[PDB]
Amino acid sequence: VYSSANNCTFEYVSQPFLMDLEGKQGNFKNLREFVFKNIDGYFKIYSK
Amino acid sequence: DIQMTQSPSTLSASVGDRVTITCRASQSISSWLAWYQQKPRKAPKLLIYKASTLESGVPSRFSGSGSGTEFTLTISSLQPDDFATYYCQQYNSYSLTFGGGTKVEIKRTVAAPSVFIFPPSDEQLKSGTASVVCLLNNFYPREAKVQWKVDNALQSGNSQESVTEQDSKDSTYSLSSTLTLSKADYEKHKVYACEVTHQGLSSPVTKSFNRGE
Amino acid sequence: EVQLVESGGGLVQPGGSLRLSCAASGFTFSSYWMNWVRQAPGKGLEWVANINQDGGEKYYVDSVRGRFTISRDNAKNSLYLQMNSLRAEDTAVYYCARDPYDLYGDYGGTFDYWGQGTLVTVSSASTKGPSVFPLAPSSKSTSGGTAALGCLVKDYFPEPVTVSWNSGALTSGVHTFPAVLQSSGLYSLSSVVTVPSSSLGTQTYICNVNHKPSNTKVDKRVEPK
Repeated sequence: VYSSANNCTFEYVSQPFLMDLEGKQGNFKNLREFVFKNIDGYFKIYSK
Repeated sequence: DIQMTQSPSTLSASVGDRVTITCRASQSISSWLAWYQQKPRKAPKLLIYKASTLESGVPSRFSGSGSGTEFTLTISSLQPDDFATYYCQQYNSYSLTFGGGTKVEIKRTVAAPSVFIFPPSDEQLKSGTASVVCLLNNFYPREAKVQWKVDNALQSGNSQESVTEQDSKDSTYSLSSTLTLSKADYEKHKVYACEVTHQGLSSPVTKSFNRGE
Repeated sequence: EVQLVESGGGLVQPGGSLRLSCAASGFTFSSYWMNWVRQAPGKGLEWVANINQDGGEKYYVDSVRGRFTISRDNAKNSLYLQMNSLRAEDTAVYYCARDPYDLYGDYGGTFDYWGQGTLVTVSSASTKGPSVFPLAPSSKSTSGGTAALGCLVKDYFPEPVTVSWNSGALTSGVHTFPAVLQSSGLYSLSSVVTVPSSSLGTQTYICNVNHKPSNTKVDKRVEPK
C-alpha cells in the first residue's frame, strides 16, 4: 500500500477479527454496504 | 436464493404446432437464464444461454425469449424428436437452480389398450409369494386406470404399476400392474380379475382367470 | 469430441463414502470451471458443486457441505467428487458438466457439455440376483389373434438390469418396463412382447436377463402352458 508515512494527525486501530484470505468465487455470502461522505471536515462512515 | 417455477409441468402437442413453456423466477435473475433438454436416462443438453442465445449445434426450431423475471422457451414446429423434459436454470446467483421440468409429449390419436392378464408361475409359487401381472399395451393418452379384484373384492395397497416412455414409432404408452400376495392368500381365492378404464374404451375391459383352471 | 465419462457409481450403505470421477477430453481442461449436477429420479436435477478454473474456489449446495468435496487433477484431466456420510437421499445419477464462467454474470450460458452419468444407490440392501419367472401367454380369444408373453424379473438389487429377447433378435413390440422399488426394497420389473398366436410353438422365445452387479445371467424360455 504505502512506502512511508509523513506526519500523522490521527491513528486508529480496531478489533482482532480475521478476514477471508483465500480467493473463492460463487454465491456472494455477505453484503457490506458503506457510505462515505465528508461534511465539514467530518469523515462519516455508515455500514450494514 | 431464487426459485424457478416452470409451467406447465406437462403438455401434449401435435407435430408442427408451436409450444411455449414458461419459467418464472422468484426474483430478478436478469438475463441469467439457460434452458436444457433432457431425454429419458440421457444427460441434459444445453439449448439456450443468456435467455436467447442458441447453443452451437442446436436446432433452429428452438428459441428463447425473456424480459424481467419471466422467460419463455418456444418450439416453433414441434417434431417427434422433441419429446423430452425441458428445464430452465438461472445462473444469475448462487445457488444455481433448475425449474421443476416440463414434460412434452407428442399428441396422437386416441388408442385403446390391449389387455392381458398373467397368472403366477408354478415356479414362483414355490417361493412365498404370488405375483399377478396385468399388461396394458400400446395406448394413448397415458392416463389409464387399473383396478384389481380378487373374487370381486377391491384391492388396496397390494399393487404397483409402471409405465413405459412414449414409444419411438407408435407414440403410444404401455403399462404393467403387479398384484402381490402370499402363497397362502392366493390359494384362498378363486377369481383374479384386472379391470381397466381408459378414454379409448367405450366399456370397461376386464380380463380374468380361475385359479385352478 | 468433447467427452466426459463418469465412473465410480455403485451401491453404498448409509454412512459410506464413494468418489466418482469424470475424465474430460476435447478441450483445455485447466481453463474451465467444472460442476457436478445430480438428477434424483423422483426429484429433479439439482446442482451439487462447482470448482473455479484455478481449483481453489469451491462451492457446494448446503445439503452436501461437510460430506462432499469436489477436486480436480488438471494434469490428469480428471475431476472428482468424494462423498461422505451418504444418505439414502443422495441416491441419484451424477453428471459432470462443464460450466460457464460466473464472471459472465448476467449473460451466463449454462452447462455446455454433459457426461452420461454415474448412478449411485444408497440403500441397506445387499446385492442380489434376480429371479426370472415366465409370463405365459393367456388369452381368451381365438388364435391368430395376437398374444402377449414375457418374463418377470424379480427381487434384484441394485439397478440396472439388462433385458433382451432372442439375443437381440426380437426387438419389435417389446416393452421392458422401468423397475419399481418394492416394499422389500428390492427391484422388480417385467418385460413383455406381443406376437402372433400362430407363432406360439413355432417360434422360440427366450428372455435374456443380465444383471451385472450380481454378475448373473439368465436365459428363460417362455412357453405356453
